[PDB]
Amino acid sequence: AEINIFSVASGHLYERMLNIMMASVMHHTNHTVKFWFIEQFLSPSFKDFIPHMAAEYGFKYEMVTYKWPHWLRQQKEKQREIWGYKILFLDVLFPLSLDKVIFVDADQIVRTDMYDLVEHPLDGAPYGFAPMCDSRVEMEGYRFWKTGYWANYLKGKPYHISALYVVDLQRFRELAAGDRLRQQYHALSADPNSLANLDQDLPNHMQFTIPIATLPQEWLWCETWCSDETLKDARTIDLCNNPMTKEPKLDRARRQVPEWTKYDEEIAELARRVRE
Ligand SMILES: O=c1ccn([C@@H]2O[C@H](COP(=O)(O)OP(=O)(O)O[C@H]3O[C@H](CO)[C@@H](O)[C@H](O)[C@H]3O)[C@@H](O)[C@H]2O)c(=O)[nH]1
Ligand SMILES: *[C@@H]1O[C@H](CO)[C@@H](O)[C@H](O)[C@H]1NC(C)=O
Ligand SMILES: [Ca+2]
Repeated sequence: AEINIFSVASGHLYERMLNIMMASVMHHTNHTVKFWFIEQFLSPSFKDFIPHMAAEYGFKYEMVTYKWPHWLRQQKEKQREIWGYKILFLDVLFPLSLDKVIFVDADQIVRTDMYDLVEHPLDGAPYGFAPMCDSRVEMEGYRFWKTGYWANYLKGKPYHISALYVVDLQRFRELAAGDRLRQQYHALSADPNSLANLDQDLPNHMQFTIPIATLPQEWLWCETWCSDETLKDARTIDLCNNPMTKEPKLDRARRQVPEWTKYDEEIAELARRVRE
């Protein structure tokens, strides 16, 4: 397909949002789309419904089942294992014939033609991530990356959010990025205090040697970090956790994104159509 997106979802709530993410992508593009799923975390009901979504929204899809290598340090916490699947196996999850894939979070709402990210220049980087917003000034106390360890490590480089990222698989394979990320993760994870945010900390840690193309800030907006004024420019939205309010996930979705209920109700209408 012209646009290839992968995502990971574990739980009924994240599968419900994953269907919404997919409908939002297809409402904003006429280019061909293929969705790739990390199979082992999904429910039987989701896997049964995905051909119905595919036929209604007009996309292709594929399930990838990749076993965690025995040598590689395992993660006992399911959340951390799922983070490992986002970042450690980018060279082995997809076929050698696929040249590019984008990770889009299951809780995202897309408001752009995702082919614009496929066409974005990476200047030789094997992947691109958006930076964490600095625009919501009242949240500065929670930007852990602006002081301590990260401020000294980064030397003014951005601390990137891992909700969305484009992977040029040809370049990623040319650089042996997959083998190098697995080895650094294995060494660093011997310390259980390292890589607190595994999927996010690992590429940010490796960005002096596995380059990151810093994407336009508009590629990823999250209310927690980003101003209300920049929402209108946002290409995609992440429903990231707000450590100050601790607002529930579905409340954030309905309150922030006016079209969320429309996609949710449309997918539920498709489900009642297939059921009868
Ligand atoms: O498929 C999923 C994803 C998350 N959770 C749980 O939901 C809670 C909160 O996680 P989540 O909704 O993923 O937090 P976000 O704030 O959305 O996550 C942000 O920060 C994470 C790194 O900390 C990145 O992986 C995400 O892409 C980014 O959106 C945790 O208990 C997770 O285990 C699930 O049950 N299933
Ligand atoms: C898809 O094609 C139709 C053709 O009339 C056009 O109106 C619509 O804007 C196109 N959408 C995108 C995202 O290109
Ligand atoms: Ca998220």
